[PDB]
Amino acid sequence: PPSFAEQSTSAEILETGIKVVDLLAPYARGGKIGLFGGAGVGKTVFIQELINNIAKAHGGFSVFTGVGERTREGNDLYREMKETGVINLEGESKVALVFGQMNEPPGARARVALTGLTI
Amino acid sequence: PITGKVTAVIGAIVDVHFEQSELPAILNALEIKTPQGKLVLEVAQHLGENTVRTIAMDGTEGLVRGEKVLDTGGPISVPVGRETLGRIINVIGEPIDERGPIKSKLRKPIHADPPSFAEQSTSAEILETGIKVVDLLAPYARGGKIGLFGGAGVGKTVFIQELINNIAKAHGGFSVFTGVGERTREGNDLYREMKETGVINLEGESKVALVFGQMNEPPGARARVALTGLTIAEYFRDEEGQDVLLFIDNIFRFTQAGSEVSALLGRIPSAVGYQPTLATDMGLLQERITTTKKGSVTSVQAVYVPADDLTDPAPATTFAHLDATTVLSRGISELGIYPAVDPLDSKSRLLDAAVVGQEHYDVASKVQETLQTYKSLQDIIAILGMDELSEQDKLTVERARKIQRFLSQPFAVAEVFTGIPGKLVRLKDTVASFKAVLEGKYDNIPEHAFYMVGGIEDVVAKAEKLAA
Amino acid sequence: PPPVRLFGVEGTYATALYQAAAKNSSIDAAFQSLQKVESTVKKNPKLGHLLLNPALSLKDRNSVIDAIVETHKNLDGYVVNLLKVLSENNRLGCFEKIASDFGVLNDAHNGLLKGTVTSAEPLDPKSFKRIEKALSASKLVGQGKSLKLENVVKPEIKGGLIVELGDKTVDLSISTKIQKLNKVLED
Amino acid sequence: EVSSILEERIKGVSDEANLNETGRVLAVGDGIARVFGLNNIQAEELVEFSSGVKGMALNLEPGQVGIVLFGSDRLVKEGELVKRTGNIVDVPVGPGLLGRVVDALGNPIDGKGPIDAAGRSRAQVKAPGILPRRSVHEPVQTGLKAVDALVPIGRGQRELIIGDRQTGKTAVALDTILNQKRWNNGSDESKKLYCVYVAVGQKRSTVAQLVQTLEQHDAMKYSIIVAATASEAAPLQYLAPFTAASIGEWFRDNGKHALIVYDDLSKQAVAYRQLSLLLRRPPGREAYPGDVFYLHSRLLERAAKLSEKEGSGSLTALPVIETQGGDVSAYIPTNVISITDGQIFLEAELFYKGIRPAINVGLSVSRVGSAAQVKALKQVAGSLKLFLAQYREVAAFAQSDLDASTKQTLVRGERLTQLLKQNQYSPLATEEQVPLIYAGVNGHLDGIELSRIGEFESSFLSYLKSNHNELLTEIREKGELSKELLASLKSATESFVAT
Amino acid sequence: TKAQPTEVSSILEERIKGVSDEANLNETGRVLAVGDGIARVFGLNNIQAEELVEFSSGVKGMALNLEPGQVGIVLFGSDRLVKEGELVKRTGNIVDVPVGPGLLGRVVDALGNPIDGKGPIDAAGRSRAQVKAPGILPRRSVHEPVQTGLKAVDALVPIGRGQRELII
Amino acid sequence: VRYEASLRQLEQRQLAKSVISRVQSELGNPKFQEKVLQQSISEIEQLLSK
Repeated sequence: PPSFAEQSTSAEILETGIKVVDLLAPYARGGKIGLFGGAGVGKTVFIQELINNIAKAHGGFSVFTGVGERTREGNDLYREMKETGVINLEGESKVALVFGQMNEPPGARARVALTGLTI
Repeated sequence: PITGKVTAVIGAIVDVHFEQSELPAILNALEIKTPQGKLVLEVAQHLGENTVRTIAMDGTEGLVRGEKVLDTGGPISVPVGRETLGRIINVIGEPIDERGPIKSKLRKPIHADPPSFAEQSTSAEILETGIKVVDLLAPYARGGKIGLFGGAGVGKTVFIQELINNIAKAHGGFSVFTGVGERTREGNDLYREMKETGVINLEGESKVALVFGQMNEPPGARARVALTGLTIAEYFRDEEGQDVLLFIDNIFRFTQAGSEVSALLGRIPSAVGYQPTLATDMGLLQERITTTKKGSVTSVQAVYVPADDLTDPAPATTFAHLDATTVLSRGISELGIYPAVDPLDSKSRLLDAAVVGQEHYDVASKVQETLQTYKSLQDIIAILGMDELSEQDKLTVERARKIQRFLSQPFAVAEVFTGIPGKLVRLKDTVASFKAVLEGKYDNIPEHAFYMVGGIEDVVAKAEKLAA
Repeated sequence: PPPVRLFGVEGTYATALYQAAAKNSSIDAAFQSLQKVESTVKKNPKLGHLLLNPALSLKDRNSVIDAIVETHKNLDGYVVNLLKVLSENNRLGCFEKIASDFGVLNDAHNGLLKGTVTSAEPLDPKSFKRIEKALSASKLVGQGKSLKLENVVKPEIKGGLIVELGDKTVDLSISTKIQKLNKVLED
Repeated sequence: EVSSILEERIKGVSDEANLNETGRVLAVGDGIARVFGLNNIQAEELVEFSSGVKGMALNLEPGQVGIVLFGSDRLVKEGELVKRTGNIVDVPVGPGLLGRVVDALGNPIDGKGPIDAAGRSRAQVKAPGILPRRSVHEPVQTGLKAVDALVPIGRGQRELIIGDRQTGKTAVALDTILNQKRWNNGSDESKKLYCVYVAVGQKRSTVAQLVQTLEQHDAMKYSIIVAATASEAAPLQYLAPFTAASIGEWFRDNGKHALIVYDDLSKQAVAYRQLSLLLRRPPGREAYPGDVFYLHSRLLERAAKLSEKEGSGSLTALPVIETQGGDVSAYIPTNVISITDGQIFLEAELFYKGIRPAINVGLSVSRVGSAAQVKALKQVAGSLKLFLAQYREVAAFAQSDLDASTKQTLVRGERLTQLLKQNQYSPLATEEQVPLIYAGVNGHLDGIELSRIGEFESSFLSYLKSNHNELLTEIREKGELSKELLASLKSATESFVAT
Repeated sequence: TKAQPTEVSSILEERIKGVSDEANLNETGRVLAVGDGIARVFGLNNIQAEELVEFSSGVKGMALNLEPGQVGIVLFGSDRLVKEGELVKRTGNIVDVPVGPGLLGRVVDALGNPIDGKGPIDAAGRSRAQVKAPGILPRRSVHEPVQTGLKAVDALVPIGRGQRELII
Repeated sequence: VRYEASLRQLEQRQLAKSVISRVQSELGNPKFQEKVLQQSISEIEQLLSK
């Protein structure tokens, strides 16, 4: 990881565009935003909305990396961002994908996250 | 003697391989000369092939595999004698009170077999305390273990001090306050307070001898501190005849310390997390304290229940040994009453009719009944209002609140601190006093004469002066 | 206790073997016989070195021993008991391991020390000799002991030399110096 | 310039000499290299690999000496010289460390050049004994109104800061550091507490924020921050409080005062678990290393208050423990609670309910108590403890037809509770703690409505500064409230309340 | 690799030396690693399973695990007594304790020692510590009172002769 | 002051990577051979000096 010297403080406010998020705990650019939540508490819906807002808004590229989530969810995400044009396979995509899904051997699931980090 | 080279230093468990001829017997003490002083290692296994495995009594950092080890020849031998009064002595048996080498006659192994079944004292008898609350409602048992309960801020330290003073007058015995798992702050306080209150008089002739084992000490040394202390006490009992009373600090922390030593030695952990050797180990500490036909050690130990559960294995194992419990409470001290002994929490084993005498029993039962009724009465006396009571009920309210005050007693150790003269009132004279209060022979005496007064005879005097 | 200890299983066998033959005071004899039985084992590669595979019986193992003591009748006798022991403990499979280990122990008793002069590539014989002379002369070789100095090729060590013997090393190499040098100019 | 410094550096490395002892890694896995060799190795001694990683040798096993790697696994690879550094773990200590962020080893990680230090002292040395220690007797004013009145903190006595996860526990601590600026700046050298903050297992970004915050309040100049961040290897994390204590020792021994705040010992524990389990040392309760009570006890008892014989130094300590879901029965919290000599129990509910700092008045205790607290502040806030106690008991009765007495308690209690809030990341001088608390205690602010309590507070301070900064200065310097001073104060409060 | 009880270097060296440890250790053992309140003795070849052995130092133990090459005594007594390389002699009996008429009014130790201190116990026999209980056909249902003399423990709760009856 | 310090840091890493380039040149030379002789005599001098 980049050394102690490298670190540089920041605080800019991302605009989520979601009422609960915006008022009561705004997210911040350059931060490490974290969508902690339960099992089937509507995690997917939340993530999907976030991708729609934040991804399109964001200027730079993004890498959407999936560590061990269902391949049903995977196909939906692939399809959804092909539709939303984020992944434009005629044009140039403004996102990359590193999908390692939970049918993969126990080892691969561990270092799939790392694969994404490097992109 | 035999010498051997350190052949492992994995954690605080240091294994020493001895140049074959004789292995130190299990429980013997080996001393490795170190540039820090000495490290006393105690052999707790023989690992075969002329190797032993030891636990450490000083920090194990900086041993070099190949250091010469020298075998003392038997369990750590701590100096003992009446030349050792008023000395803080560490686990390894050297003065840590920094008043120079302890002049001593004999030293004795810190592990010694409990007094034989033959030498058990056939009948049980009461050890006079001299605190009225103690001697009435939960009398201390001669050579029993009477477990103090309740944490600091109940005058725990002052209570402990009081006992040292009383015991010296009462019997002639010394004391040894042995502290296992004692905060370094608390130790400073204890030494300073004990000096101030004269139970240790450095210039003079001290009562209590101190063995202090701070939590700083290695896990092994925490385990052995209690046993080290016990040896000091036993020299007094066996060779000077006097009954003596040996305090232990948290005996929870004796158990806790033991739990670590087991885990380091590699034995499979046992129920709830405590030692696999939990029962017997508590047994070794708690059965050397017994009433011999020479003298008796008697031990007041402090039990700190873990997670406030009396069902946990560590308190449970402790509770088996205990004979009486004096349960100092902070509520009680907040009601002004000091000694802070809670009158309806303390309970004793010897407190059965044929043990304490029929008269003592009868007086006690009545005093218990009065106070017990008073508490329940106080519930509805408060709720309904004071006026709403029966003639019978207000007889009890009157009687009780007089008893409640009468429990108090200014005492000698804190004579300096409070100013008030101290009252050490004999066990027989305590019994007499409550008989009269029950019989209302002093129910004409104002209620503010019963607060902070000595025996019955004394509160006759106070009544007169108060009235004047 | 025999000088030079050997940690672990198979070398506990060697330790025992040495000290056992030390009290017989026939260690040279043992060593010679051990070399000989090891050699005729080694020089019988298929069937009797590649039939040290761990699968043979108790009875078949005993008969492997019987063939071994048939192969030559010159054996110390302590090492004939040792053959039995390894068979009996059915750890006969590690045979050469004990042999090598007895050798290490033995040549320590003989006095010989071993060193190493690892380098990037093989160095001059002139260098070998000069270093050997120096190293033997030095107090490090106590004398009453010998030095079998072995140059080994290790490409990872870039240039220089590293002297090793007695588990004490002097490492003056370019790779090691480069490591420290680089580090100091990254501060 | 930089060229000259490099030229100095190349010149500044010289040829080496023959290096006693060597090892060859027998197997290196799991960050636990086990090296065969190292004939004479002192226990816990620092050993340096061929690669350049440093390690210490926690297990000296009968045939192999089990080094623990202080860096990434990849660095060491099976069989490779393992040099013996020959000095048991020690870190530079000195007056010169003031103002540098240094890692566990002691290397400058702030990048403000070489750490100038006056000694290197070992990182495991045993705590001050029975006769060296003299009882606590000098207040340490943390500057948070709630801490300073409700739970006094004195010099040289450890007190826990045990509270719920990420309820800005660190904030409560950081506030203490800021207030020490007030005494620190001056010239009285029997007043300066030189704080050292030990950030163990916190992300490098968090520690960067810490560094910036301290610089912002102009507080780096009595701070040393030993930081072993989350990234850093599990041995470094393990040695991080122990190292830190040694940094503290220079202050304690040389007779200054200092406060070392170990944040958070909950993560210290996790690191010890990682080392022990990986070294295959026997597991124990709640899968925490067997001697875990012993480890925490060693660290926390190095704090002490030295006797006048021993130079009258101090080394206040304040461990921070993170209570997972507030379960104070958990093995790592329980051990620490026993070891410490006090607790401050920050409660999540209170935090949510806008009381920040969120000290739960009931469940905090100070065991050294009245030895601390400025004499002035003690006088006018004995009452404060008692009043709040009643407010707590009568709290649930706030759900009708209530006695006048009950209502009096409620009014006074609500106003006090509102009064004791302190705006985050700003300390408040002791000389203004005594006046503010005086008002609530004397019931002057009982009349003031809850919404205006906050406005009143700031107003009272400005009013005190304008009307009678003579009164304030007297309060500050005399440090004891004489009846005449309390008289003047009563008048001042009356005047203030009237406007 | 493994370990064995013959792994031990002292055992191993004697065998290598061609010395026969049989016909010495046929009926005596010499203790190997000991401590943890179980001791492991090498030899004792003719030991019965669950025999009582007496260690020469005056402590007796019951062989618990008879394992190929080692016999593992369990020390009925303090650890301090047995030090490694002590000579263990076979007592020759499965653990039995003296039983008889003349045990009346004598306190006895767990091994049947007279810890009452009234001198030797006069005892008819000794009988093995664990023995099988009377089977299905050697028994008949209870039919006599055990009069406890406490009303309820002798009225409400009836307790007769020859029956278990827990007090919890 | 801030940029001046930054520029010094920038200089330090720049001249550092240039040093790496000189190192790659040095290890090529038959100084790589000739300095082994220097090491050889140095070890002779060192180990005899103990």
